[PDB]
Amino acid sequence: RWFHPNITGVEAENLLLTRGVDGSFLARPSKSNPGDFTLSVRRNGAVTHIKIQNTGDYYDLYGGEKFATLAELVQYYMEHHGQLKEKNGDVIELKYPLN
Amino acid sequence: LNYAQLW
Repeated sequence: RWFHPNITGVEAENLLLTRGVDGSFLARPSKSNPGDFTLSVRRNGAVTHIKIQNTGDYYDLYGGEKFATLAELVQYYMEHHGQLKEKNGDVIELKYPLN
Repeated sequence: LNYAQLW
């Protein structure tokens, strides 16, 4: 249950900062793209947000590996800890689903 | 909210 249909970006930061640990993550509805999803991830005591693209033919992170479903995208990044990297090259790790 | 820029 990393998938939280009910909450906003702000509420996701609050949840991760108070009930999560570094590595905690969840997925939630995107505000800036109605109908789409976003990952909210805690690292070093702060929260980063990562938009998930759904083109209708696959899901991806606006780049990188393509997936048929959102659960398979989440699974792949929980299994491949080095593959999710910033512009400046630091890794964002999806370690612990926040249920 | 801080949105990461990837790659």
